[PDB]
Amino acid sequence: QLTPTFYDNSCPNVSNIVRDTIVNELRSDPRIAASILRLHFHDCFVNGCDASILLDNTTSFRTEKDAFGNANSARGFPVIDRMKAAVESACPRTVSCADLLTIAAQQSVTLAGGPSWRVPLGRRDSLQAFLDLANANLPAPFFTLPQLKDSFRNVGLNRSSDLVALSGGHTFGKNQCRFIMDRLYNFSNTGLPDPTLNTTYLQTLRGLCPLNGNLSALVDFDLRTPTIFDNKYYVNLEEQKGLIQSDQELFSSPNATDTIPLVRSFANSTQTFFNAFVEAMDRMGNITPLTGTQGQIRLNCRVVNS
Ligand code: HEM
Ligand SMILES: [Ca+2]
Ligand SMILES: [Ca+2]
Repeated sequence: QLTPTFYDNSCPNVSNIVRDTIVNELRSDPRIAASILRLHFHDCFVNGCDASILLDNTTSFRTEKDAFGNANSARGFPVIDRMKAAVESACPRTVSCADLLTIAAQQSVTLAGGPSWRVPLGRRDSLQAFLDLANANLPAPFFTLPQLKDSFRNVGLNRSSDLVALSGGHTFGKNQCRFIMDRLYNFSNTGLPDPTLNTTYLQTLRGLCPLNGNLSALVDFDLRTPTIFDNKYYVNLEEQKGLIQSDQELFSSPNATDTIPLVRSFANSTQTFFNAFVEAMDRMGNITPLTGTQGQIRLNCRVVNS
């Protein structure tokens, strides 16, 4: 089983080295904390948190980086390489890329103002990447609530609290216009905007994402505090200001009888949200890990050891 003290003897300063790397990177790229948290999410939803997403192409298997949910979207890979190199220097062949990414995600959340906790450790690295599985398992912004629930259950997260709390990752970070164009101009083939999108906010978003405009333009997930990890994400939902369809459905879907009270509870109390986020994060980080002698301790996160 995974344990928070896994490296307390072999690499006691691993978390500190990871933190320093992110602090430095944040000065030039304020979006990196959000990007790293997402990388961990995308790692865990595909064969578990085994650093499979970090592998590059080989002639025998395709990289998950070319999945619909990763291509021209996932980012921060060089930053992970940097901290890995620093950790390898401090503690040679000790910390797996899977664990490194998990610590990086937690430290990113904390640095952005979120809760602080010690993540379970002991994960090992995959011997292959899973592109098809990534295309099948990563949820999409246009998913209905039942589809979102299905996606989480598919990887082992049965609880609606898992879904509502982890969706809180959208309390910061960016989103491309491409993913909300339907909500703004032609939702579900009606030629009309998504009725669950606040009309005042609709105008603002249309100005940022005009029809026939730059689909790659970026917009903030949280209009209240764009880069701070807090519970404002849920306050937005209560006012019909969730950015993407999958955000707003947590509060407005006909199937939201179970998620609405969770959204409200997290919007009403930072402590309630933070506690639920840590609980859900650790549950996601516990998805089908390779442990013991399974897999390996990858030296270069981009390639399997040889
Ligand atoms: C519930 C289903 C989810 C859907 C459909 C979804 C969808 C998306 C989409 C469409 C983007 C924008 C990508 C781009 O513009 O390139 C994104 C970004 C992001 N997501 Fe989610 N997401 C989900 C769950 C999560 C979870 C569980 C986390 C983490 C706990 C997460 C963290 C993030 C972060 C932090 C960003 C910003 C990344 C950056 O700015 O680099 N997402 N997500
Ligand atoms: Ca994985
Ligand atoms: Ca925020």
